[PDB]
Amino acid sequence: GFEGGQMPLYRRLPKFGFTSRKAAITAEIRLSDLAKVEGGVVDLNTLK
Amino acid sequence: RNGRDSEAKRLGVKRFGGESVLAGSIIVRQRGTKFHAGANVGCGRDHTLFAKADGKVKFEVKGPKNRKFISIEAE
Amino acid sequence: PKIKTVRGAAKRFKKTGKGGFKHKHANLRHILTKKATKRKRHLRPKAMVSKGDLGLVIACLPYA
RNA sequence: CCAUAGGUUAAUGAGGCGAACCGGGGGAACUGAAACAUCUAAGUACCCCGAGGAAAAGAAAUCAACCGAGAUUCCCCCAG
RNA sequence: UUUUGUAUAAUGGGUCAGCGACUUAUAUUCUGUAGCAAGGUUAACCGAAUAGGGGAGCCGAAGGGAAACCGAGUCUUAACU
RNA sequence: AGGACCGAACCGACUAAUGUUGAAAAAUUAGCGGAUGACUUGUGGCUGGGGGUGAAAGGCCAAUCAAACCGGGAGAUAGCUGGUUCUCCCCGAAAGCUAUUUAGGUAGCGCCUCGUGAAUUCAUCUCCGGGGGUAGAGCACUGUUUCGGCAAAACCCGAUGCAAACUGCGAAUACCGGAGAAUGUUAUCACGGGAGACACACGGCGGGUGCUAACGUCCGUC
RNA sequence: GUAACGGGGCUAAACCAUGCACCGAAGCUGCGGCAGCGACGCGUUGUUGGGUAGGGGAGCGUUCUGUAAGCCUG
RNA sequence: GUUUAUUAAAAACACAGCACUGUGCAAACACGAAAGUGGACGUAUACGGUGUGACGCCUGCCCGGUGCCGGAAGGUUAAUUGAUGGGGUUAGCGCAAGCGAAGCUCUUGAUCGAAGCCCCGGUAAACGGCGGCCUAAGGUAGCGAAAUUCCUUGUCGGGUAAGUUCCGACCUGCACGAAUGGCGUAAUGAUGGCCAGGCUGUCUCCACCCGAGACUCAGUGAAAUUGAACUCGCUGUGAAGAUGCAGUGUACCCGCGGCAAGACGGAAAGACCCCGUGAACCUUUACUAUAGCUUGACACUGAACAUGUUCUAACGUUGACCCGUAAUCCGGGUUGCGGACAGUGUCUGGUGGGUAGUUUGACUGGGGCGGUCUCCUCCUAAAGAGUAACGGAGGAGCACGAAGGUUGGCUAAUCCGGAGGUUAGUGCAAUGGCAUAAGCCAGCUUGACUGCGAGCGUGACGGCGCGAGCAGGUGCGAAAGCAGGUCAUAGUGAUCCGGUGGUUCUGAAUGGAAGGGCCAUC
RNA sequence: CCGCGAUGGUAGUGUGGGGUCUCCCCAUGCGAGAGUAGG
Ligand SMILES: [K+]
Ligand SMILES: [K+]
Ligand SMILES: [K+]
Ligand SMILES: [K+]
Ligand SMILES: [K+]
Ligand SMILES: [K+]
Ligand SMILES: [K+]
Ligand SMILES: [K+]
Ligand SMILES: [K+]
Ligand SMILES: [K+]
Ligand SMILES: [K+]
Ligand SMILES: [K+]
Ligand SMILES: [K+]
Ligand SMILES: [K+]
Ligand SMILES: [K+]
Ligand SMILES: [K+]
Ligand SMILES: [K+]
Ligand SMILES: [K+]
Ligand SMILES: [K+]
Ligand SMILES: [K+]
Ligand SMILES: [K+]
Ligand SMILES: [K+]
Ligand SMILES: [K+]
Ligand SMILES: [K+]
Ligand SMILES: [K+]
Ligand SMILES: [Mg+2]
Ligand SMILES: [Mg+2]
Ligand SMILES: [Mg+2]
Ligand SMILES: [Mg+2]
Ligand SMILES: [Mg+2]
Ligand SMILES: [Mg+2]
Ligand SMILES: [Mg+2]
Ligand SMILES: [Mg+2]
Ligand SMILES: [Mg+2]
Ligand SMILES: [Mg+2]
Ligand SMILES: [Mg+2]
Ligand SMILES: [Mg+2]
Ligand SMILES: [Mg+2]
Ligand SMILES: [Mg+2]
Ligand SMILES: [Mg+2]
Ligand SMILES: [Mg+2]
Ligand SMILES: [Mg+2]
Ligand SMILES: [Mg+2]
Ligand SMILES: [Mg+2]
Ligand SMILES: [Mg+2]
Ligand SMILES: [Mg+2]
Ligand SMILES: [Mg+2]
Ligand SMILES: [Mg+2]
Ligand SMILES: [Mg+2]
Ligand SMILES: [Mg+2]
Ligand SMILES: [Mg+2]
Ligand SMILES: [Mg+2]
Ligand SMILES: [Mg+2]
Ligand SMILES: [Mg+2]
Ligand SMILES: [Mg+2]
Ligand SMILES: [Mg+2]
Ligand SMILES: [Mg+2]
Ligand SMILES: [Mg+2]
Ligand SMILES: [Mg+2]
Ligand SMILES: [Mg+2]
Ligand SMILES: [Mg+2]
Ligand SMILES: [Mg+2]
Ligand SMILES: [Mg+2]
Ligand SMILES: [Mg+2]
Ligand SMILES: [Mg+2]
Ligand SMILES: [Mg+2]
Ligand SMILES: [Mg+2]
Ligand SMILES: [Mg+2]
Ligand SMILES: [Mg+2]
Ligand SMILES: [Mg+2]
Ligand SMILES: [Mg+2]
Ligand SMILES: [Mg+2]
Ligand SMILES: [Mg+2]
Ligand SMILES: [Mg+2]
Ligand SMILES: [Mg+2]
Ligand SMILES: [Mg+2]
Ligand SMILES: [Mg+2]
Ligand SMILES: [Mg+2]
Ligand SMILES: [Mg+2]
Ligand SMILES: [Mg+2]
Ligand SMILES: [Mg+2]
Ligand SMILES: [Mg+2]
Ligand SMILES: [Mg+2]
Ligand SMILES: [Mg+2]
Ligand SMILES: [Mg+2]
Ligand SMILES: [Mg+2]
Ligand SMILES: [Mg+2]
Ligand SMILES: [Mg+2]
Ligand SMILES: [Mg+2]
Ligand SMILES: [Mg+2]
Ligand SMILES: [Mg+2]
Ligand SMILES: [Mg+2]
Ligand SMILES: [Mg+2]
Ligand SMILES: [Mg+2]
Ligand SMILES: [Mg+2]
Ligand SMILES: [Mg+2]
Ligand SMILES: [Mg+2]
Ligand SMILES: [Mg+2]
Ligand SMILES: [Mg+2]
Ligand SMILES: [Mg+2]
Ligand SMILES: [Mg+2]
Ligand SMILES: [Mg+2]
Ligand SMILES: [Mg+2]
Ligand SMILES: [Mg+2]
Ligand SMILES: [Mg+2]
Ligand SMILES: [Mg+2]
Ligand SMILES: [Mg+2]
Ligand SMILES: [Mg+2]
Ligand SMILES: [Mg+2]
Ligand SMILES: [Mg+2]
Ligand SMILES: [Mg+2]
Ligand SMILES: [Mg+2]
Repeated sequence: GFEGGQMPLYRRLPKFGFTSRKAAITAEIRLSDLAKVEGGVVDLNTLK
Repeated sequence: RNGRDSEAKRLGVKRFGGESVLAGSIIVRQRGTKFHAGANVGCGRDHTLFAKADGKVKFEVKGPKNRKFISIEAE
Repeated sequence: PKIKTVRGAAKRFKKTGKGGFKHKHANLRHILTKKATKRKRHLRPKAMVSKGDLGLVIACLPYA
């Protein structure tokens, strides 16, 4: 990231946003995953 | 006591006669109306002439003052 | 050992679907009264990192 | 004044050495930051004390998240 | 060797023999190649086992948004031509 | 009597020559100063490194002193200098721009290379459409200039020149776009792997600077 | 130290004009050979091959491990 | 006397003498985290520090600056203390919106508060200063072309045939001057300058001689250096001063004694000079710290009223005596003195080159000094864009709720109603524009709107610019239409950190909150 | 729609070549401005 002493790109641009703790404990399930569970009922525990 | 100058402004003609342009395209950047806006050409706040329609650039000398107008001939 | 992320870069860039990076525009922190609304409006949405700069950003964010 | 300090003798133990590892008492700077002081190097090097075949830690005033786990230690993940 | 440029009166070497400088570890990306393929691969460890077990994990199959969230869309905006 | 006098031992070190791979990492020779004193010398002791000691020269502290020596941190760091080892084949730069406590460093871009993909993509010429304000020219303008006339020597008129920052004119070339053929190993553009380079030199042409001085200096272009 | 034709020398062996000859390079051509790239007949044709930094491609040789209780060697 | 052992012996250091200043003894001061020790088994006729430097005659004026000393009314001011207000949470109260006790909690910071500083004085043998109307005061005595005088070899006198030196004067002191002493001064000096007698191979100008080398023979036997050498002159050429290139001249092969013009000879990775975001040590009113010194609060730390002192019991004792004991340590005891002081710990303000770590820009016809550094206009700039120099010329770091928007109306300079036609005007440089006026006036106004934005320009990038049109809502005008600031091009500052307002976001068990995000803004 | 102008010569200049090289010349291509006849 050193540019010869010019204020580098990752410092001349502003920070933004925050990180969500909820996003880390949220998943997406594809339709192709629904058959992969045992016994035809899809909930968190059967997906796990 | 000298040694100063300003940045060059890249003025002048961007699209010459007969060039096909899209609407919005800048035709000339200038200081004041060295060229004037003809048919299908707008004049911006800094005297930039730009195409208001798709077509070909046309320079022409018209009026009693014999002024250089720029128009777009629609395709 | 594992490469360390440049943590300042991770706070300023996010990787997009085709592997580019989005960033927030400069010039919208302060000294805002003198700036035209048009100029500020155009600085609000996030922008993509340019081709010249991608190499620098990628080096800083090896786990992007 | 009683006494206590002190004195003499006896018994028992210690003392010193040793490469690393271990716990503790102290603790740099070069260096990096393209200068430099916060910061880094690093609780590293080094000095000191003490131990053992290992040491230290250890049996929840611990986590968790409304479900539960169940002392300490070490390894792989979690994750740059 | 260094230089715009060296027979240079710039540098280095008296000669010979021997030694003398892009490595190693881990991470990461790209190329080649091999395996398997919407999957791929296991770590520690167990195992007398280069086997076999171990799928904890990791990467991929979905993105958009600061985020809640929505989702082949999503964000922007009261709302998009 | 005396930090008294002359002068050996003893202690010094003012001058000169020699010596300078020495007889000697400080001496020899001839002269020189002190020589009862703040003298000199033997033996032993004490002061330790940002510390000592110093009638003070940054002097001396083991041939070492503006911070001893030895070991360690330690392979400190070194944008600097040097050096970098067998062979053949293909391609082949740059010494520029921008930014930089930057200027002999470095970063992005330009230029090299390798890979992948893609258009009649690119170049030359011809024809067509364009904008120019340079060369030249000119003097209405903005300044400058001379002569004559006229006349409040103004102004005005005729005649004559001059201009990077003058233009009532204005090329060649160059550049942008369009069309067409021929030619060219895609010569083009994009994306990705790997760079190097960012001290340039002279010569021609157009110029600034300098003295139309410099093998001078600074641009443009070949 | 001649020292302001490279020298000898030159009255052309100087200069101007016109012309035809010749010499002259690693240029071009001829003959033989090697290699890169472009189409494939796995045919031969077109063309290319000066190179520093540097990129790409392909190799030689050295020590050591397997192949090797093999093979060579008094 | 002393000194740079090893290029400086001196005018340097020291010195007796002088002065200032500190110091009452457990002295100041120094070494030491401390105990202690030196000072000193001394006691102000003593001891430390500082400057000056025998002696003689002397030592002037300035206290404004910096220091030191004294003051202590007033201003300012630390820790500490926590008045007051504001917020979070929730028992309740409310049908809901919300409100909201106690407690806990986040924040605010009244009052208290020492030294210091400001302030008022003093002080120059403190650091220092000592004029051409001005100052704190304007240099006295003495001395002066000087260890000081640039101009300068000043000028005059002396000495010499001739004297930039010397001696004596003059004063025009570039830039003397009174204890960082002034002026003198007998004696002293391996001290600096000048002159004379004697003396001479110092010299005119060298000659001869005696010895040690050098030379030859025998024995022993180094060294630095060295790409390779078949290692000439000259004139040219050329990384610009040639044995090696060109042309030409000269030259049989090889030693020995000699000489040093060249081999840019040998020696030492130039010490000068510049450069490196190198080093060291030194300085200071550079920055940041910090030992030390100093201030107060709380602790060790107590008792009687005063809003004064007294007391003893903590504590001190480097007073005396006794014992452990053969002991100037130490401890215990007795006693005197001092006494809640002193002193030490934690906290805290001041002071703090005593000590430490560091910083102290770049460009540049070498560096420094000066100038410059961002932005705008013109020219250089070669008729697209761009284009350098410590090239040539000027500007900006704003202004304006009208000087913006729109509709209607209007047209200048200058000269003498007319002529003239922008030669004026533009909010401000310059260039290109502007009559359909962009110049100028009036009425009505807030489009100097919010969300967006086809497309394009310009940048390595960060960015910057131009923009029809779409949605919402608006102004002007009759309407067409125009309006997303201003004739255009300068009037500017990334990111971080934080502040303020808003907010269908987040909220570390849960509800909240804090903090964070997002939007606006500083 | 927006109030002059030939012909000829001259100046300049792209490309190639040359000289006595601060400036020119030759071959070839392009060819003004001003002015003249005239309108
Ligand atoms: K355009
Ligand atoms: K440090
Ligand atoms: K550095
Ligand atoms: K050089
Ligand atoms: K040299
Ligand atoms: K790799
Ligand atoms: K692979
Ligand atoms: K969309
Ligand atoms: K030291
Ligand atoms: K670069
Ligand atoms: K590339
Ligand atoms: K050139
Ligand atoms: K002496
Ligand atoms: K004072
Ligand atoms: K409350
Ligand atoms: K003087
Ligand atoms: K003094
Ligand atoms: K005196
Ligand atoms: K020769
Ligand atoms: K010689
Ligand atoms: K007592
Ligand atoms: K007390
Ligand atoms: K220069
Ligand atoms: K120079
Ligand atoms: K609208
Ligand atoms: Mg420029
Ligand atoms: Mg300009
Ligand atoms: Mg903001
Ligand atoms: Mg550093
Ligand atoms: Mg044991
Ligand atoms: Mg244990
Ligand atoms: Mg439970
Ligand atoms: Mg050179
Ligand atoms: Mg050569
Ligand atoms: Mg030589
Ligand atoms: Mg050489
Ligand atoms: Mg060198
Ligand atoms: Mg050498
Ligand atoms: Mg997703
Ligand atoms: Mg004597
Ligand atoms: Mg001595
Ligand atoms: Mg002697
Ligand atoms: Mg004597
Ligand atoms: Mg004597
Ligand atoms: Mg000195
Ligand atoms: Mg020594
Ligand atoms: Mg040191
Ligand atoms: Mg280290
Ligand atoms: Mg090293
Ligand atoms: Mg080639
Ligand atoms: Mg810039
Ligand atoms: Mg001209
Ligand atoms: Mg001109
Ligand atoms: Mg074309
Ligand atoms: Mg550079
Ligand atoms: Mg350069
Ligand atoms: Mg240069
Ligand atoms: Mg150049
Ligand atoms: Mg030239
Ligand atoms: Mg040159
Ligand atoms: Mg020249
Ligand atoms: Mg001669
Ligand atoms: Mg031939
Ligand atoms: Mg050939
Ligand atoms: Mg052939
Ligand atoms: Mg060839
Ligand atoms: Mg080749
Ligand atoms: Mg083998
Ligand atoms: Mg003496
Ligand atoms: Mg000496
Ligand atoms: Mg001496
Ligand atoms: Mg004492
Ligand atoms: Mg003195
Ligand atoms: Mg006070
Ligand atoms: Mg006084
Ligand atoms: Mg007087
Ligand atoms: Mg003089
Ligand atoms: Mg004189
Ligand atoms: Mg005289
Ligand atoms: Mg004489
Ligand atoms: Mg003399
Ligand atoms: Mg005199
Ligand atoms: Mg003096
Ligand atoms: Mg003085
Ligand atoms: Mg005085
Ligand atoms: Mg004085
Ligand atoms: Mg004196
Ligand atoms: Mg005197
Ligand atoms: Mg011999
Ligand atoms: Mg020569
Ligand atoms: Mg000889
Ligand atoms: Mg000799
Ligand atoms: Mg030499
Ligand atoms: Mg050197
Ligand atoms: Mg106290
Ligand atoms: Mg200090
Ligand atoms: Mg210091
Ligand atoms: Mg440091
Ligand atoms: Mg430094
Ligand atoms: Mg510099
Ligand atoms: Mg241009
Ligand atoms: Mg041009
Ligand atoms: Mg250029
Ligand atoms: Mg340039
Ligand atoms: Mg410039
Ligand atoms: Mg778009
Ligand atoms: Mg901060
Ligand atoms: Mg919570
Ligand atoms: Mg919680
Ligand atoms: Mg908030
Ligand atoms: Mg003609
Ligand atoms: Mg004409």
